[PDB]
Amino acid sequence: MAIEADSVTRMNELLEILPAKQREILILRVVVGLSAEETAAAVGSTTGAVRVAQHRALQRLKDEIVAA
Amino acid sequence: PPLDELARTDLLLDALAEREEVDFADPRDDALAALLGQWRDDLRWP
Repeated sequence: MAIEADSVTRMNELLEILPAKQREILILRVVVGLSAEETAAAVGSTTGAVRVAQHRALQRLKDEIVAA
Repeated sequence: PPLDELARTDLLLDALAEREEVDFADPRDDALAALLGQWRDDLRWP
């Protein structure tokens, strides 16, 4: 008898797939609630770079959901 | 144009971050946003 995984165990599962900088960016943007620029400053890249990485992360995430 | 892709993700993440509930056309979007919100909550939750 198996326990349905919680949001974090699940999301965590899906995060391991992401490159570490993309994962770091989603966390800052969503969990801390940093903006694109603030995230850029905290991570050392530019704002454009964050906007691309966070987008790629989101898509990657959408994909991985499909399989399963 | 691809440039609107970026703007749109940025806006989605900005809404997620402010805990704003958004209604998506594609239910899979809805599902993912929901999943992220719950995760956002748990991880903020000390």
